Amino acid sequence: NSNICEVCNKWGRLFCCDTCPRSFHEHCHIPSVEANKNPWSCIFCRIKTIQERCPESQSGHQESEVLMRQMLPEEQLKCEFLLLKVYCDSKSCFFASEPYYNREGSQGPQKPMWLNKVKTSLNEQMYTRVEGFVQDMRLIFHNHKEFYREDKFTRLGIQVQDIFEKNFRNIFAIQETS
Ligand SMILES: [Zn+2]
Ligand SMILES: [Zn+2]
Ligand SMILES: [Zn+2]
Repeated sequence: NSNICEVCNKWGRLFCCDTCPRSFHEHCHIPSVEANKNPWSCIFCRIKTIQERCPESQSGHQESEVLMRQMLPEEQLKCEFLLLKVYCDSKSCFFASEPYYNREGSQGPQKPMWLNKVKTSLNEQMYTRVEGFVQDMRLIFHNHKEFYREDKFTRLGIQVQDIFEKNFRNIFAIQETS
Protein backbone atom coordinates (compact mmCIF):
# COMPACT_ATOMS: atom_id res chain seq x y z
CA ASN A 1 0.00 0.00 0.00
CA SER A 2 0.83 3.70 -0.55
CA ASN A 3 2.02 5.59 2.61
CA ILE A 4 -0.06 8.71 1.97
CA CYS A 5 -3.84 9.36 1.68
CA GLU A 6 -5.00 9.11 -1.91
CA VAL A 7 -7.27 12.16 -1.42
CA CYS A 8 -5.22 14.75 0.54
CA ASN A 9 -1.71 13.29 -0.04
CA LYS A 10 -0.78 13.44 3.71
CA TRP A 11 0.37 10.67 6.03
CA GLY A 12 -1.46 9.88 9.20
CA ARG A 13 -3.87 7.15 10.42
CA LEU A 14 -4.43 5.38 7.05
CA PHE A 15 -6.79 2.53 6.13
CA CYS A 16 -5.43 0.41 3.37
CA CYS A 17 -7.45 -1.08 0.48
CA ASP A 18 -7.22 -4.89 0.20
CA THR A 19 -7.57 -4.94 -3.59
CA CYS A 20 -5.38 -2.08 -4.72
CA PRO A 21 -2.45 -0.15 -3.27
CA ARG A 22 -4.38 2.97 -2.23
CA SER A 23 -4.76 4.25 1.25
CA PHE A 24 -7.11 6.67 3.01
CA HIS A 25 -7.80 8.75 5.94
CA GLU A 26 -11.05 7.63 7.51
CA HIS A 27 -13.05 10.80 6.56
CA CYS A 28 -11.16 11.38 3.30
CA HIS A 29 -12.69 8.17 1.80
CA ILE A 30 -16.31 8.53 0.70
CA PRO A 31 -18.20 6.84 2.13
CA SER A 32 -16.11 7.12 5.47
CA VAL A 33 -13.97 3.96 5.83
CA GLU A 34 -16.18 1.15 7.06
CA ALA A 35 -15.64 -0.05 10.75
CA ASN A 36 -15.13 -3.76 10.08
CA LYS A 37 -15.12 -5.49 6.62
CA ASN A 38 -12.13 -7.75 5.96
CA PRO A 39 -11.18 -7.63 3.20
CA TRP A 40 -12.11 -3.97 2.51
CA SER A 41 -12.24 -2.55 -1.00
CA CYS A 42 -12.00 1.26 -1.61
CA ILE A 43 -14.39 3.23 -3.80
CA PHE A 44 -11.95 3.08 -6.76
CA CYS A 45 -12.11 -0.69 -6.64
CA ARG A 46 -15.90 -0.76 -6.24
CA ILE A 47 -16.31 1.49 -9.31
CA LYS A 48 -13.94 -0.67 -11.37
CA THR A 49 -16.04 -3.75 -10.40
CA ILE A 50 -19.25 -2.11 -11.71
CA GLN A 51 -17.57 -1.42 -15.00
CA GLU A 52 -16.25 -5.02 -15.21
CA ARG A 53 -19.58 -6.58 -14.40
CA CYS A 54 -21.27 -4.49 -17.17
CA PRO A 55 -18.80 -3.51 -19.89
CA GLU A 56 -21.55 -1.88 -21.88
CA SER A 57 -21.91 0.65 -19.06
CA GLN A 58 -18.98 2.47 -20.69
CA SER A 59 -20.79 3.15 -23.94
CA GLY A 60 -21.73 6.83 -24.44
CA HIS A 61 -24.74 8.28 -22.64
CA GLN A 62 -26.72 11.50 -22.91
CA GLU A 63 -26.37 13.83 -19.86
CA SER A 64 -30.11 14.34 -19.77
CA GLU A 65 -30.70 10.62 -19.28
CA VAL A 66 -27.96 10.34 -16.64
CA LEU A 67 -29.43 13.21 -14.61
CA MET A 68 -32.87 11.64 -14.44
CA ARG A 69 -31.61 8.41 -13.01
CA GLN A 70 -32.87 7.51 -9.58
CA MET A 71 -30.26 7.22 -6.85
CA LEU A 72 -30.15 3.42 -6.62
CA PRO A 73 -26.98 1.91 -5.02
CA GLU A 74 -24.81 2.08 -8.14
CA GLU A 75 -25.66 5.74 -8.90
CA GLN A 76 -25.15 6.62 -5.17
CA LEU A 77 -21.71 5.11 -5.41
CA LYS A 78 -20.87 6.90 -8.67
CA CYS A 79 -21.83 10.26 -7.05
CA GLU A 80 -19.78 9.50 -4.01
CA PHE A 81 -16.79 8.75 -6.23
CA LEU A 82 -17.30 11.94 -8.29
CA LEU A 83 -17.45 13.95 -5.01
CA LEU A 84 -14.23 12.24 -3.91
CA LYS A 85 -12.45 13.07 -7.18
CA VAL A 86 -13.20 16.77 -6.47
CA TYR A 87 -11.73 16.53 -2.95
CA CYS A 88 -8.66 14.95 -4.57
CA ASP A 89 -7.74 18.36 -5.97
CA SER A 90 -6.08 20.59 -3.46
CA LYS A 91 -8.07 23.61 -4.71
CA SER A 92 -11.17 21.95 -3.25
CA CYS A 93 -10.20 23.54 0.04
CA PHE A 94 -11.80 26.77 -1.04
CA PHE A 95 -15.17 25.07 -1.53
CA ALA A 96 -15.19 22.53 1.34
CA SER A 97 -16.59 24.41 4.26
CA GLU A 98 -19.45 26.87 4.74
CA PRO A 99 -18.67 30.19 2.99
CA TYR A 100 -19.50 33.72 4.05
CA TYR A 101 -19.95 36.77 1.91
CA ASN A 102 -18.90 40.34 2.76
CA ARG A 103 -17.22 42.06 -0.17
CA GLU A 104 -17.81 45.63 -1.30
CA GLY A 105 -19.91 45.69 -4.46
CA SER A 106 -21.15 42.09 -4.25
CA GLN A 107 -24.08 40.40 -2.60
CA GLY A 108 -23.91 36.75 -1.39
CA PRO A 109 -25.75 34.00 -3.19
CA GLN A 110 -29.39 33.21 -2.46
CA LYS A 111 -28.57 29.55 -1.95
CA PRO A 112 -25.06 28.95 -0.55
CA MET A 113 -23.51 25.54 -1.17
CA TRP A 114 -20.29 23.78 -0.25
CA LEU A 115 -18.64 20.34 -0.60
CA ASN A 116 -19.16 19.22 3.00
CA LYS A 117 -22.88 20.03 2.72
CA VAL A 118 -23.05 17.83 -0.44
CA LYS A 119 -21.11 15.12 1.41
CA THR A 120 -23.63 15.20 4.32
CA SER A 121 -26.53 15.17 1.87
CA LEU A 122 -25.18 12.06 0.12
CA ASN A 123 -24.56 10.37 3.46
CA GLU A 124 -28.12 11.13 4.64
CA GLN A 125 -29.56 9.81 1.26
CA MET A 126 -31.16 13.25 0.57
CA TYR A 127 -30.83 13.04 -3.20
CA THR A 128 -33.44 10.95 -5.02
CA ARG A 129 -31.94 11.49 -8.55
CA VAL A 130 -28.45 12.10 -9.95
CA GLU A 131 -29.78 15.54 -10.99
CA GLY A 132 -29.98 16.74 -7.32
CA PHE A 133 -26.37 15.96 -6.66
CA VAL A 134 -25.17 17.47 -9.92
CA GLN A 135 -27.21 20.64 -9.43
CA ASP A 136 -25.76 21.28 -5.99
CA MET A 137 -22.19 20.63 -7.27
CA ARG A 138 -22.59 23.02 -10.19
CA LEU A 139 -24.21 25.60 -7.82
CA ILE A 140 -20.98 25.73 -5.79
CA PHE A 141 -18.99 27.01 -8.76
CA HIS A 142 -21.76 29.21 -10.17
CA ASN A 143 -22.14 31.03 -6.75
CA HIS A 144 -18.38 31.61 -6.71
CA LYS A 145 -18.27 33.06 -10.21
CA GLU A 146 -21.13 35.39 -9.56
CA PHE A 147 -19.84 36.66 -6.20
CA TYR A 148 -16.17 37.24 -7.21
CA ARG A 149 -17.14 39.12 -10.43
CA GLU A 150 -13.94 40.44 -11.99
CA ASP A 151 -11.61 39.44 -9.18
CA LYS A 152 -9.04 36.99 -10.49
CA PHE A 153 -10.11 34.63 -7.60
CA THR A 154 -13.04 33.73 -9.88
CA ARG A 155 -10.63 31.45 -11.66
CA LEU A 156 -10.55 29.01 -8.74
CA GLY A 157 -14.25 28.25 -9.46
CA ILE A 158 -13.49 27.62 -13.13
CA GLN A 159 -10.63 25.34 -12.25
CA VAL A 160 -12.43 23.11 -9.80
CA GLN A 161 -15.57 23.07 -11.99
CA ASP A 162 -13.38 21.75 -14.81
CA ILE A 163 -12.23 18.87 -12.55
CA PHE A 164 -15.85 18.14 -11.60
CA GLU A 165 -17.08 18.18 -15.24
CA LYS A 166 -14.22 16.00 -16.65
CA ASN A 167 -14.80 13.44 -13.89
CA PHE A 168 -18.56 13.58 -14.38
CA ARG A 169 -18.11 12.76 -18.10
CA ASN A 170 -15.72 9.91 -17.27
CA ILE A 171 -17.64 8.27 -14.37
CA PHE A 172 -21.06 8.47 -16.02
CA ALA A 173 -19.64 7.61 -19.54
CA ILE A 174 -21.07 10.71 -21.16
CA GLN A 175 -20.91 10.49 -24.99
CA GLU A 176 -17.90 12.35 -26.30
CA THR A 177 -18.58 15.42 -28.48
CA SER A 178 -16.61 18.21 -30.19
ZN1 LIG B 1 -6.60 12.30 3.60
ZN1 LIG C 1 -8.84 -0.12 -3.88
ZN1 LIG D 1 -23.53 -6.73 -18.61
